[PDB]
Amino acid sequence: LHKEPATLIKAIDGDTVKLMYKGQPMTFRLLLVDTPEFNEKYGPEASAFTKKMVENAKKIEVEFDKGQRTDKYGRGLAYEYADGKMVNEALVRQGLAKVAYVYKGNNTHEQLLRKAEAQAKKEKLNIWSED
Repeated sequence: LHKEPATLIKAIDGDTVKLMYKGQPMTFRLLLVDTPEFNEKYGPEASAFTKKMVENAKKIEVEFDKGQRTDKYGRGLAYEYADGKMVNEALVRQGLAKVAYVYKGNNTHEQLLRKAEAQAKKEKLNIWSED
């Protein structure tokens, strides 16, 4: 896999963001993560997390996996990096998202995400606070 340049157009919510990619404005859906919707418990937190992380990042990068690059809605499917830090992993580590089911072979960072998740769960962070 390889990281590619992208530019923030607009933060959306926990697992989606509007970015410019190769000159085209696109909606990207974060691979392997499921964040609560905005008007759902932990949704405002998840949205504020990604917003802050991406809005203050000098360099935004997109890394497509080995599987399907776009879903049925035309959204780009990738691992998003803000100044070298993976947004997907950062969310799961904070207990603001759970690892999602693999979508069409995009599973390269599945173990890494599961490890970020396990630690969040062990620390009873946010979504895991009722375990």
